[PDB]
Amino acid sequence: AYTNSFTRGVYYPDKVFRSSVLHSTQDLFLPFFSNVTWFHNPVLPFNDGVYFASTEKSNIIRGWIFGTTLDSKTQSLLIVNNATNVVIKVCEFQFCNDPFNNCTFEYVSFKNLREFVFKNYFKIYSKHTPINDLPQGFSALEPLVDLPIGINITRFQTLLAAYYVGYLQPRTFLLKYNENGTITDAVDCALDPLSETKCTLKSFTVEK
Amino acid sequence: KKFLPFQQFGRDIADTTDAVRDPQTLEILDITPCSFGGVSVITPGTNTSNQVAVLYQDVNCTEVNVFQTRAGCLIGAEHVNNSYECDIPIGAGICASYQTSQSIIAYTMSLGAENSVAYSNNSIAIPTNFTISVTTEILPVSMTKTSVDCTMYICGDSTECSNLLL
Amino acid sequence: QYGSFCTQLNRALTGIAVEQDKNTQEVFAQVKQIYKTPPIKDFGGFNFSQILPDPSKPSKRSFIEDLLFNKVTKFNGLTVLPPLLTDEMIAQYTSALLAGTITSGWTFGAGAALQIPFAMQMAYRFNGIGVTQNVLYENQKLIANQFNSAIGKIQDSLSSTASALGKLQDVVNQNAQALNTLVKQLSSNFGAISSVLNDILSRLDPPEAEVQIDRLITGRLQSLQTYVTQQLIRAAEIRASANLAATKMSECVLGQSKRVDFCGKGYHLMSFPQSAPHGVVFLHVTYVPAQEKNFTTAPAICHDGKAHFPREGVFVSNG
Amino acid sequence: VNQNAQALNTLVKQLSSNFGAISSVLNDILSRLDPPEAEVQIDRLITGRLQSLQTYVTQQLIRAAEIRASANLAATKMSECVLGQSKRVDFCGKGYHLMSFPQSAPHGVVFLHVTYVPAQEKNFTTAPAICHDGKAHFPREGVFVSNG
Amino acid sequence: GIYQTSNFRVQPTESIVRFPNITNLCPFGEVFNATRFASVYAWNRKRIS
Ligand SMILES: *[C@@H]1O[C@H](CO)[C@@H](O[C@@H]2O[C@H](CO)[C@@H](O)[C@H](O)[C@H]2NC(C)=O)[C@H](O)[C@H]1NC(C)=O
Ligand SMILES: *[C@@H]1O[C@H](CO)[C@@H](O)[C@H](O)[C@H]1NC(C)=O
Ligand SMILES: *[C@@H]1O[C@H](CO)[C@@H](O)[C@H](O)[C@H]1NC(C)=O
Ligand SMILES: *[C@@H]1O[C@H](CO)[C@@H](O)[C@H](O)[C@H]1NC(C)=O
Ligand SMILES: *[C@@H]1O[C@H](CO)[C@@H](O)[C@H](O)[C@H]1NC(C)=O
Ligand SMILES: *[C@@H]1O[C@H](CO)[C@@H](O)[C@H](O)[C@H]1NC(C)=O
Repeated sequence: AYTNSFTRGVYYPDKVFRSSVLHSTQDLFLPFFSNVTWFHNPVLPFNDGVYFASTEKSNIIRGWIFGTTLDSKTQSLLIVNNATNVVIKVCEFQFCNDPFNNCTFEYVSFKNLREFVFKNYFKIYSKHTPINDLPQGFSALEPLVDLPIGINITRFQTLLAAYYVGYLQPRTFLLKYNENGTITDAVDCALDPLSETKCTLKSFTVEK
Repeated sequence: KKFLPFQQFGRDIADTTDAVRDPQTLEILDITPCSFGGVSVITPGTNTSNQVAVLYQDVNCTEVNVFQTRAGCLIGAEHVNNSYECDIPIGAGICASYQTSQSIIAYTMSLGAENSVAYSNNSIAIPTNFTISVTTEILPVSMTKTSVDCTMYICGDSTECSNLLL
Repeated sequence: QYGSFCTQLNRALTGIAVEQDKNTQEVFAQVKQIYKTPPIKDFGGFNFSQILPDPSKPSKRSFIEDLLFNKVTKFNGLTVLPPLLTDEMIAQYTSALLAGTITSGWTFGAGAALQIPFAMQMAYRFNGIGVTQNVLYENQKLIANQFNSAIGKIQDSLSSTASALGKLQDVVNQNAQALNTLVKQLSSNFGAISSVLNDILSRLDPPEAEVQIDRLITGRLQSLQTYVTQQLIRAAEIRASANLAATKMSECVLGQSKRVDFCGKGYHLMSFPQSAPHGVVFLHVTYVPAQEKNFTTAPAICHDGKAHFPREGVFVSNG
Repeated sequence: VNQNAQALNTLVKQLSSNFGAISSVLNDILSRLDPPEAEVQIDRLITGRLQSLQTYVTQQLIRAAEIRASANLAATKMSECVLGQSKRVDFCGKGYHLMSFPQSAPHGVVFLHVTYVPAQEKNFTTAPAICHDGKAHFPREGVFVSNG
Repeated sequence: GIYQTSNFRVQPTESIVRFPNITNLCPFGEVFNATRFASVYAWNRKRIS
């Protein structure tokens, strides 16, 4: 099934503070108003990078598996939440085809909307907010975690509820940095001719 | 400043770095660039003196008989209350001149003599007499008709360069 | 190794930078003396209080001048020099030219100033447009009310919007766009491996790094020669506008223009200069024909078969 | 003359600048090298020199477009201010304009503007109009004044 | 006149270099201060990253 992404999938694309400025940037961004694939289980392509969002009331989704094979033969990323702690590791794992060796990296520590950006080595950005099918709105995904792990990825899985997946693409986003340091609006310049105008002018209001 | 916890560098409008987070202790440090400016040698003709004043453009005098100005720090000119006409211009309302026992002096220039006019709802002034006067006015009209032969400029005395100029 | 180009750029910007004060001087400094009005205000009923100095401020700009100063709006070797005439010394000039206009007329342009009562100045002004002196005196309080109404509407116009001052806010914008574009060009590569100089100096050895910096220099030096060329052309537009303002302040303020459409719409009476940030504003005061009637007319009339023609004016038949 | 002479003297001095070539004199590049090595070195001097002429000629075009605006001003004064009596205040010298005399100069023109300037003045009491027979009178030309 | 002739410019007074404060070293004591070692037939291997 499918759902409109609306104005979501905006992440802080660098560790740089900027206030009261309209910073245009071109990188792996989620095309605005595109149709995210909608689920209430499967194995998915990763392409260049993934927006993953889930709406929950129940902590059903716990994490992810990533790689090219996803059935040993070479290294694969695993991320897992369980009880009191969260786990990250990159071994040449065997897995079930329905889950729910050379370990070069390892670590251990609806009413919720959770949102994540995964891109390549591997970087995690995210946001979490209360809600009460993906909501119309805007969010600023902060960088969380940097993994120097060197893993190739073309495919991925969810470890278990409503969740949504869409692929990031090399587009130009005009990001509005607010007061004491926060992203607060954006324009996807290729969206429509008024968005091409706002990115021509580098302005959120356009004169006659 | 209030960088978000993951933000390490601050940037301004023109892509200048305006601040940085210290990586050991979570304080945000304003960066101001090192002070620089033009040095201006305010002088009468050497046909009059070897005294020169110096203006350090846009700088607190500390970093350089001294006067702080809107233009920068002025050294070697005396700050004078008397407003004359301009002689050597400085900026931001200031001019300077060489005057009497003689030094360079620096002052807010006067715009000329003031005059409250004797206006009333009944009085007129009328000239009983006149001066004819002759005033020169000078206007330039033409340049030197210069002409530079590009080839003999760029590759003068060389076909072996001219073959590349084409 | 590129030689004198650096100096030639600072010489070219100094030609522009001196000229900006030569412009501001020749426009405003058209008078030898700082004229002042009396404390009395018997200007025939005309209420110049909105354009004359206001003493309540450290810089004594007028009511209309402070609308104009409100409606209009980094360290990479670039420096902004200050103007020689700071904006109070501009406002002393526009004070002097305006005060001398009200308590003098053209006579302070022609030499030493001669006072005249304001309703006799306008008597001549009207006579300067072929409307006989008595047309002022038979209508004087009406004329002062029309004038007071018109000056009122200027404040409401200038209070509403900045769109009238586009002629000045566009200059401030273009100069600020050229400064930003010149600074942003430091972050460009020009075919080098970084736009940062210490990267190139540290990451490479001199036989290689000195080619990577021939790239950045042959880019950067052309980034300046382009900016300075844009400034020299921009400045030659502004020079021609400073000389049009100096021409208007000579003919249109210090005199009475017979030049049609030169000094606003209408027949010209007089004009009042007001300063503005990096500019000047003229309030042109003009007589405009309003109500009218159709008449029969003839070029001449017969009496004793000899033909009569008017000394001044025209013949009309009411019917 | 100074602006043209500073523009020429800089254009000439730049012939002696290297632009990164092994000599700023072309005959040194030609005498010390073979053509395969010369074309790398001469292109430096061409790329530089050509930027030095593009610069100089841009200055002369901008400049000449100022001298043109001074020549058209002189042609407007020599029309209205010599060949006439222009009523345009301060255009034709300070004063009221009577006449002017053109004189030539090297690369220019000079006007002797002749102007009537008001000089010795007295205060008078004045009135905009006068009464005599209940009808009100105004001057044909000039003003009413009281000698005291 | 008022000839502009050179640029004043404050020099750097001293160098500063800043990085995060020391934590998360490699476990060298569990190799060099160990209580047990391999036979030369069967060398231990440990990954440092
Ligand atoms: C001239 O007109 C101005 C308004 O344009 C008058 O100034 C205002 O006067 C009223 C009283 O009539 C005050 O309440 C306002 O506060 C004044 N405004 C300002 C900006 O000061 C002025 O009094 C008039 N003068 C004459 C002689 O008529
Ligand atoms: C979480 O799962 C891991 C296995 O991946 C296990 O070793 C760990 O003990 C579990 N956490 C807790 C708190 O038991
Ligand atoms: C990653 O996977 C692709 C197959 O889609 C392969 O062509 C590429 O060489 C791989 N790169 C690395 C670094 O493993
Ligand atoms: C100095 O000025 C005098 C005039 O007072 C002049 O005669 C002399 O030639 C000048 N000398 C120089 C070197 O300028
Ligand atoms: C005009 O009157 C003023 C006094 O208000 C006086 O000072 C001035 O000298 C008088 N002018 C003439 C020409 O008499
Ligand atoms: C422990 O081993 C380390 C090896 O890095 C050495 O530096 C340290 O001095 C040792 N200390 C003792 C008590 O053996």
